Amino acid sequence: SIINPDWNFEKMGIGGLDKEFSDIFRRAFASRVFPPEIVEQMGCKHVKGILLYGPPGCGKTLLARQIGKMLNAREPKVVNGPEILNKYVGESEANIRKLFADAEEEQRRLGANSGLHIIIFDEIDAICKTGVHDTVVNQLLSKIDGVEQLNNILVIGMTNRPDLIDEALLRPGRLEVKMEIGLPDEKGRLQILHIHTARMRGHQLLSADVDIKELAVETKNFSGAELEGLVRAAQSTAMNRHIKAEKAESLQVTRGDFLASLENDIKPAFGTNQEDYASYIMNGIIKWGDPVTRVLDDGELLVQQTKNSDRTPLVSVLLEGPPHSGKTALAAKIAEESNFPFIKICSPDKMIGFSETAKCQAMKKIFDDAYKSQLSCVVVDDIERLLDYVPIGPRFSNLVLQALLVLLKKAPPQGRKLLIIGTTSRKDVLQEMEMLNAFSTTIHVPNIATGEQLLEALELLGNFKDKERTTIAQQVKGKKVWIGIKKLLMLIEMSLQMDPEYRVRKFLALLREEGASP
Amino acid sequence: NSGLHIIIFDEIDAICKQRGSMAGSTGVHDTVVNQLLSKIDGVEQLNNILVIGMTNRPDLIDEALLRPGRLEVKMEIGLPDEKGRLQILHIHTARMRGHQLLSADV
Ligand SMILES: Nc1ncnc2c1ncn2[C@@H]1O[C@H](COP(=O)(O)OP(=O)(O)OP(=O)(O)O)[C@@H](O)[C@H]1O
Ligand SMILES: Nc1ncnc2c1ncn2[C@@H]1O[C@H](COP(=O)(O)OP(=O)(O)O)[C@@H](O)[C@H]1O
Ligand SMILES: [Mg+2]
Repeated sequence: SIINPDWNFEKMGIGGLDKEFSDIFRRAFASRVFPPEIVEQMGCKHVKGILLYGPPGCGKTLLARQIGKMLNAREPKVVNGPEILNKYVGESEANIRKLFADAEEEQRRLGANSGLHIIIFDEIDAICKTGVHDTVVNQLLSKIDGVEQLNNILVIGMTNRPDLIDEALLRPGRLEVKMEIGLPDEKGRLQILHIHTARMRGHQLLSADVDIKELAVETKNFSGAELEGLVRAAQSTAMNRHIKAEKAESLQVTRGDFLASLENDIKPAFGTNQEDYASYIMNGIIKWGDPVTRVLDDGELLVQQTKNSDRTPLVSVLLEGPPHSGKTALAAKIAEESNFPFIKICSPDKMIGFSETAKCQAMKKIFDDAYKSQLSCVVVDDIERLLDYVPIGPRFSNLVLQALLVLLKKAPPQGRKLLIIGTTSRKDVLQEMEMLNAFSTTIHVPNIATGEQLLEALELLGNFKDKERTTIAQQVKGKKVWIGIKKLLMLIEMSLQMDPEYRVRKFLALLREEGASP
Repeated sequence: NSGLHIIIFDEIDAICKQRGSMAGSTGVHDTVVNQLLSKIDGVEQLNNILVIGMTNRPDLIDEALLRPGRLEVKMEIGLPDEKGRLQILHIHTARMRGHQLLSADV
């Protein structure tokens, strides 16, 4: 044969990715497809060196098996790694020599024309770094260097620490090409769950009520091992329920078992989606007047502008208003309204006790991650706390300000897009630090400033009504009211705590005392 | 077929330490952990053995064993809250009341 461009691998039983194939197989075909003698005449070197790196559990071993099988090579030999490297040097000499001799004997016997041997290694980072490390690394390098001239060497290795491996191992002609395996993928997670549940359905024991789509949606960042453990826990809890009970003939696994196993037994690795919106928007968005609609309209218009256009891939916004006016929730709602693939919120609640350098690193990491997807939206709230500000002196951090000022006007890689939303409550400070000159536009969030709006909001929230509402309206009308939305909830809660008949008095007294003048 | 054999490794943190450096000549500590890891899980498959490892501080435990496939379902045993406390005090006082050695005042 001259070509094997068959790509049933994704549907063969392993998801993986559908991009590596092109590079891997184009290089393999270039190396080996052509007749050997012309290659000898041209004096080109066959590719020998592969390193699949990343966090464990992503399914690297299966990829290494598939590439070995699909490639027309001999059966694979593999070692955990430190095993070969015994404490005593000299073991790392005979032991290393025998592995290479295993293929040398066949290569000599069969001459130049011979098959490819695929030797798999794991945890190379452990050995690469007390004088045993250098000698072991040199002994390994000796064969691939060219002194031993082995032309049949497929060395697919694995590791988790790219910074604790000699770069000489990747010097041209040593490892050359590299790749890493990422998250289990939402659609890939769906596919793996489908494969496992199809193996289950092979006997139709699984109940029809169970669905794959919703389950895959719920579970976030569960490596294949984690999903298999979840399946095992589900089966175990179903068995427990059965034993605590003809029932055997009626054994069926229900969704509730899956939910209980997910909640109790299996610990996630990365799951956050159902925390952000639940926490930051805790009481929902309640319309109180006309000003609430303008902000949302402008947000949607800006989202549309950033979605489809060129010559302006980067757009920035700034929400400003008096304190206790509910700026974080509205920005979160604007972020949720669109359906961008990537959405993240950077707030100071998670960086207590940090120094400025750590905050810079965290912001940089979030932005770097946000640069990858096709288009994304980011939110920064309490800009005046990120750069800790004290009206005495005044004092603040220069490094964070410089990093933010640079990041706000740095275009993403070619062809991508990005949206940034920021929130603050002190515009004059930013105006003085020449930071308001970077944001493209601004949006003003006002407070309640009329008795009619106060009555409407109170009625929509409920609680006070009938004669209480009539008295409140009579008292408030013909006056000036200036109160933030977030303060109204606290005041109403406080006033509701008194005796049933002595409630309106406390609320009116509190409202009159506070609110001051605008 | 057959039954199961249960091996209880008390003070398991003594022999299974981190295989990082150990800064010591000879690799007895590393060799022991590697041999046990190979035996528990390896090319051959054993399905009639269960190991219960009890430790006082999980921090000083090698990473490999806690990984899935070697040792799973890890539990924590905390302090009794209110009812276990009464049960304990009854268990440890049953004898004296059996022989009438506790005054009615208590
Ligand atoms: N229409 C609304 N707009 C804003 N917030 C609302 C609205 N309706 C209800 N809320 C509630 O108001 C609270 C808004 O809190 P938020 O953190 O946004 O306040 P803030 O004044 O921006 O805060 P801070 O001054 O601490 O930066 C949330 O409980 C949200 O549920
Ligand atoms: N893409 C995938 N498709 C199906 N199963 C997978 C996939 N990725 C991981 N798994 C499951 O997760 C486990 C991966 O273990 P393995 O890759 O050997 O460990 P490591 O990733 O540390 O080398 C396997 O048991 C496999 O069933
Ligand atoms: Mg806020």
